[PDB]
This record gives sequence, structure tokens and C-alpha cells, in this order.
Amino acid sequence: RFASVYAWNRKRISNCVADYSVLYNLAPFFTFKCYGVSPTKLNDLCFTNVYADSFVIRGDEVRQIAPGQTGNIADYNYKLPDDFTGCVIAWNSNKLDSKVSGNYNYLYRLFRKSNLKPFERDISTEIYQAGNKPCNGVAGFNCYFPLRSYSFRPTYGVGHQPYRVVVLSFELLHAPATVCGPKKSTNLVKNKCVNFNFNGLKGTGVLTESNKKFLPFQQFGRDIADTTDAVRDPQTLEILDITPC
Amino acid sequence: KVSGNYNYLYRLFRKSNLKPFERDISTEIYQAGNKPCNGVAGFNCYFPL
Amino acid sequence: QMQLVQSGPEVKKPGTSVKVSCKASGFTFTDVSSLQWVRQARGQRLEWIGWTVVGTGNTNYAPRFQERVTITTDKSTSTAYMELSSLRSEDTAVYYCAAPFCSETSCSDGFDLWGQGTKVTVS
Amino acid sequence: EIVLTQSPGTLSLSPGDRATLSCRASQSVRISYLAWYQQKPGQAPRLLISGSSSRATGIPDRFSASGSGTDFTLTISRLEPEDFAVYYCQQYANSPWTFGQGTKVEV
Amino acid sequence: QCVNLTTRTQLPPAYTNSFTRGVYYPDKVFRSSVLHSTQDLFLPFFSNVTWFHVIKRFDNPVLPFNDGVYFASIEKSNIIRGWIFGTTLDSKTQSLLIVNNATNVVIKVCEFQFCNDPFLDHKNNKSWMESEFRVYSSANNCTFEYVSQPFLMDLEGKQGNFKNLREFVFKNIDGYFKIYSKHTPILVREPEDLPQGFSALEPLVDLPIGINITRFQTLLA
Ligand SMILES: *[C@@H]1O[C@H](CO)[C@@H](O[C@@H]2O[C@H](CO)[C@@H](O)[C@H](O)[C@H]2NC(C)=O)[C@H](O)[C@H]1NC(C)=O
Ligand SMILES: *[C@@H]1O[C@H](CO)[C@@H](O)[C@H](O)[C@H]1NC(C)=O
Ligand SMILES: *[C@@H]1O[C@H](CO)[C@@H](O)[C@H](O)[C@H]1NC(C)=O
Repeated sequence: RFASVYAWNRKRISNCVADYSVLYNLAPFFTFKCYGVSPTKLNDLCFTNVYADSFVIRGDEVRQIAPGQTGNIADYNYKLPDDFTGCVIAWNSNKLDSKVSGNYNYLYRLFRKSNLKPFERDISTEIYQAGNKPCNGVAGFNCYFPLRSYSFRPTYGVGHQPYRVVVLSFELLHAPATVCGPKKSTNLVKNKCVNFNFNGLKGTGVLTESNKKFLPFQQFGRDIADTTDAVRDPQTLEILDITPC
Repeated sequence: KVSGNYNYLYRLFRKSNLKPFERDISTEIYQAGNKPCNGVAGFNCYFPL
Repeated sequence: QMQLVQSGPEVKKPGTSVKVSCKASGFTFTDVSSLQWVRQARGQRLEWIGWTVVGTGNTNYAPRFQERVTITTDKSTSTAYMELSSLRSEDTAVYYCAAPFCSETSCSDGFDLWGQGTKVTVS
Repeated sequence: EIVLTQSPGTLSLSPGDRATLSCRASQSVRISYLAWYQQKPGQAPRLLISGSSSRATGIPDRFSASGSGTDFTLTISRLEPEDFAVYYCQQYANSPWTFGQGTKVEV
Repeated sequence: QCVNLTTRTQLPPAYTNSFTRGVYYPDKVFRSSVLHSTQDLFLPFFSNVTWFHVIKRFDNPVLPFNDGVYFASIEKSNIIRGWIFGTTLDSKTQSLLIVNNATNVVIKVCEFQFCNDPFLDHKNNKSWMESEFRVYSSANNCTFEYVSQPFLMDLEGKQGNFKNLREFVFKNIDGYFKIYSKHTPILVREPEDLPQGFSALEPLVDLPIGINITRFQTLLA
């Protein structure tokens, strides 16, 4: 169940680890174009807040959600900002959304007095005053509903298949971040010279097994000269003293 | 160009960085995922231009 | 110019199906403009066959015009295919398709354009 | 299901004279959805006044629409030689139009 | 909802000394059998303290907050059920609220509509519940709400042989606020004051509210 294009539902996700590898294995996922960052480097950025919009659009107007574009359904119901950050995920769904008897569960607006700002959830069922004189009450001459409904049939080919599209836009370092991707954990070498990056500690020196008694939240190890001489290895409670050979 | 000049290109995908003043000229097919996407671009395989 | 083109007079027989097409040069059916059809006899009172909207798909017809007459709107060609069935001897008249110039900008509360129609006679 | 009454049915006036017509509808009263049309004998019809408040392109200044009640009045400044056609007044808000017999002006 | 209980039976102040309380770990990273000189903000040793009581008797006066403050209190049932921290506290600016009333800890940064004499514990005749859940009616815009899982808490009201003693202390650095709390059990010291001794502490919470706070008022019932 997804919301309509104009009545799009926004779900906010924060304070977790965002893994895109378990999401990239989707079968009908073909539409993918990211602008802010390279898609391969999505796992090494920390995000203040993440919200997603889910809505169903026709097969012909799939790319109308792309930033900087205009159209009948992309100018009156939902649109992306020109400086759109991130990228959307779209996949064809002609086995569930499409109905044999015709799917009429969504509405699209084609009539409007003016345009709407991108990232707007404001919509109404106000009639379109097409005629010069004011139109109120019931429909008369030049008085029509600004919105029209989908007409989805399985006999339709490309250009009419419904697409389930999720839009992943987010802020970039506007606050203490909440969502970060998975971080690289490249093995561990002991009793041998190695460069290390243990949670932001940079240096050189062989890593040896040590048995000092730390405390529940004691990570670093500081010596007399105020230099690191012990580190608590991430993903483990092990403590290793850093000394040359 | 008003109609659009699509003769100027740039790269976005490379396996690793490059030394100063280094060229690349040519563009091989890039495989991004573990599975070898031989042939043409698509799933986990793209055109780096 | 703002003109409407249509086929010439036609002669037919009862018990068949008639398809009438009229185009507009310099005018388009767009999304807001809605056209209508009238039948004009030999100096007799007009009758409203029906009006349809190309975009919204609104269908309205006269009470006696809901079983033998149909209007199908084509946006690509901006035309109104008029389908008539079980035609009788009272259909010998001139059919007109009329639409006002209302294309996303402005329009009045009346019908502006008027084609020459088709002089259709059924024996 | 609309009954339209137009008066006078026939006009016998000298050419170039001012003329007045009135009409009424048996359906619900609408003040902004009345239009006046003219159809030539053997030629395509042309609109005269749309909405009873303004004219269209090419409409002469003679045609003027007025009326506060159900009756709508159309005034013509002078009996222009090529304006001698048959008049019709039509509503828009009510049921599908049942066009009246038609008021035709002639010498 | 609240009731204008009033009837303030105020008593003259008494004296107290903060002997050696409130030494915490600035950054606990394995210094072993050494002497280290650090620079932070703390309680100056032997800092003076003004004393008041509540026993019938009930005092909930108003005291301004000023750039890092120690407060202390003695019970066995956590009778006091709230602490406001703001700058005007008249339903016009966001104010911090720390509650440890029944079972769980509550922190909220919102423009509360504080009652004149708010309470949460009044119920006939000696047993109490969480009646009058909210002492505020104004909530225009506030996001900093959290519900912290129970710490070592108290059950049932006990009078005599005091065994629970809570001290709070308030650090503020240009928006970065920090709260240090010691809820000390097993203290056999009934009559007068805080125990004399030493005990390592840990900052209960660091928090960037970034708001202006200069006043408060005690909420016990
Ligand atoms: C936080 O609020 C207090 C109000 O209690 C501000 O104190 C004011 O400081 C100005 C400085 O000139 C004085 O004129 C006012 O009289 C003070 N207010 C009161 C009630 O005495 C304080 O300045 C605020 N914090 C900041 C950083 O501005
Ligand atoms: C006390 O009374 C005043 C007015 O007399 C009222 O504004 C206030 O809300 C009351 N407070 C309580 C706690 O009932
Ligand atoms: C500190 O408190 C004592 C009483 O406890 C008082 O005599 C003294 O004046 C106070 N000093 C300051 C600086 O407030």
C-alpha cells in the first residue's frame, strides 16, 4: 500500500546504520541516477535526518520525478527540487498494483491556478474555476474536477505500467548526524608493522597482545609522554599495546 | 549550446586514484558488483562516462 | 485561421452505423475545452445531441440521446468521433460540432467556434 | 427538459431601427449563464453574446444583454442589413438545452 | 491540572558545607598510578550551601539557577517528583524538566505551563498515585523529549533511618549543559548533612540544548 503522488506519505528514519547492499538486490529495480554523491560511496556518509516518500506513477512518467523536469503529473502533485540531494529508487510493479478490472485508487491533478513549490504536502479538492465567472456549488459550464484517476489495465504495455517509486532525500551535515552507513573493517595484523585507524587513531607500530585492566568505558591508553600505548580494538573487548619492534 | 552540446564528457567511476599528471584515455566496461557483468552495462555494471 | 473542417453531405440508409469526424485548424481540444454537437433541420428548433470533455472524460447526453449516439474524444488528433446507430428518417439534417477557444488561458461561458457540419440524409 | 419562450416571435420594423427582444426559461433562474446565438439559413451559426455580460471577437456594439429577473433582454442598436437572422437564447446551468423555435428579424 | 495549594510554611535557612563531593572522570582513559593535573569546571572545595526543610509542612519556593549549581535532598522514597530548569518559566520559553517520580526517568525541553504550586502526589489519605499527570498545558513546539529507563529507584514511603540521598549539580558552558547526579543509597547518617569523604563520579548526561536557563523551582509532594 502506497500513497498517491499528491498525497505522498513521508516516513522519517534516523539513528541507525543504513546498509544499501541489502537493498540493491531488488529484482525489478532499474531506475537509478544519483547526483549529489557517487552511488558506490553511499556507505561512508553520516546523515542528520532521512525521510522517504512513496508513491505510484505510470510507466511513461517514471522519469518526471527527476529534478529540473516538468510535466502534467510532475507540476501539480509532487516534484523534486532542482538541487535534489540523493537519488530515487523505482521498480515496475505490474503484478500487484495493476488490476484486471481497472485500478482507480489514485488521483492525479492536471488543473491548477498556479504551480507549487517542490517538497510540498499541501493539496485540496477545490474545484478549478476554468470559466471566467466564479464557479461554486456544483459543476456547470467550464467547471471540471482538477484531478483525474489512474486507469491501469494489464493489457497495457510500456508507458502505463504502475511503478512503485521511493524518494530518498536528506539533509547534509546540518546537525549532529543520526544515520551513518557501514564502515570498513579490514582484518587485523598482529606482531607486524602496520598503519592503523582505530576509531580515529593514526600512527605506526606493531600490534601486540596486552593484558592491562581497563574499565567499562576506557578506550584509549595514555602514557607519561601523553602518547597512545594501548587501544581497545573495535568489535571486540581486546586491548592491544602499541610499541615498535 | 541552446540545443545542447553533448560532446564534452567527464568521468565518475574508477577502480583507484591516479598519480599526478596521469591520463587514462580509454574506457573499459566497469563491473561494480562481485558477479562479473561481462558484455554491456546494467546491474552492477555501468558506463563510466 | 480559426476554422473547423468537416466532410461534405452524406446520404445513407436506416439500419447502419455512421461515424462522423470533424477537425479544427488553428484550434485544439487541449484539456479544458469541451465541445458539443447540435442537429439543425429545415428551419426548425435545434436540439442538443450531447457534449463531452476530451481531457476529464466527462460524459453528458440528452435523455433521448443515451442509446444510439456516442461521442469519442481523441486528444492526439483533437477530434470527436460521433457514432450513430439505428438511424431513422428524422436524421436528415445538418450536424455541427462546436467548441469554444478555451486552452489553459481563458474563455467565456459560451461556444465560440462553429463548423459547417455535415448534411446527413437517411432514407 | 427546459421550456424557452422568446418574444416577439415576428418583427416588422423598418431597416436601421432599434430592436428589442426578451426571453424566459421555465427551469431554475440563472443570471450569468444565458447566451444569444444566431444561425444563418444554410450557413454556420455564430454567437452574439456570451454570459450576458460581454461580447466575443467580431461582435458589433449593437448587441447588448440585460435583465435582472428570469427574463433576459437583448437589444440591437440598429437593424443592420446582414444582422437579419434568427435569434436563440440558451441557458447553461439547467438541464440539457431544448432550443426554442427562434426569433427571426426580417422586413 | 493543578490546585493553588499555597499555605507556604517557610522556615529560616540553615548552613551546610560541600566537603569533597562531585569529582568525576573528565575523560576516563587508563592513567595508571600517576598524578594528573586537569582543567575543567567543578565545585570549589568546601563550598557553602543554604539549607531548607519539608516535613503538614510543605515548602516549594523559587530559587534562581546560576552558571553551575549544586542541590541536595534526603529521602527514602523519592518524594520530590520534578525539577524545572529555565530562564523565565512563565510559559514563554523552552525549559528543561527532569522527573524521577514513579518508576522511570523523564527529560523534556518544552515551554511548560507551570502551575503556581504544581504537584503529582496528592491523594487520600496517605497512599499516592500518579494523579494530575501533567502540570503543563502549553506545548507549541518542542522536540527534545526522552524517557530514560529506570535506575536504582525507591519503593514505598519510609520515615526515619534515612538511606537515600540525592545530589544534583548543573554545569553550563555557552549552551552545552551537563547534569551530574548522585543518588546514593546505604548512608548511615541521619541527623544533619552530607557524608564527609571521597567518591569518584561520572557525568550522568552531557547535552547540547543551546538554550538560556537561569531559574528554577522545586517540585515535591
Ligand atoms: C539569558 O537570559 C538572561 C535573563 O535572565 C539575560 O540576562 C540579561 O542580560 C542583559 C544584558 O545587558 C541585561 O540587560 C538584562 O537585565 C538581563 N536580564 C535580567 C532578567 O536581568 C542573559 O543575557 C541571557 N543570555 C544571553 C547569552 O544573552
Ligand atoms: C491559581 O489561581 C490563578 C488565578 O487566581 C490561576 O491563574 C492559576 O492557574 C491558579 N493555579 C493553580 C495551580 O490552580
Ligand atoms: C556562604 O554561606 C555561608 C553560610 O552557609 C555564609 O555565611 C557566607 O556569607 C556565604 N558566602 C557567600 C560568598 O555566599
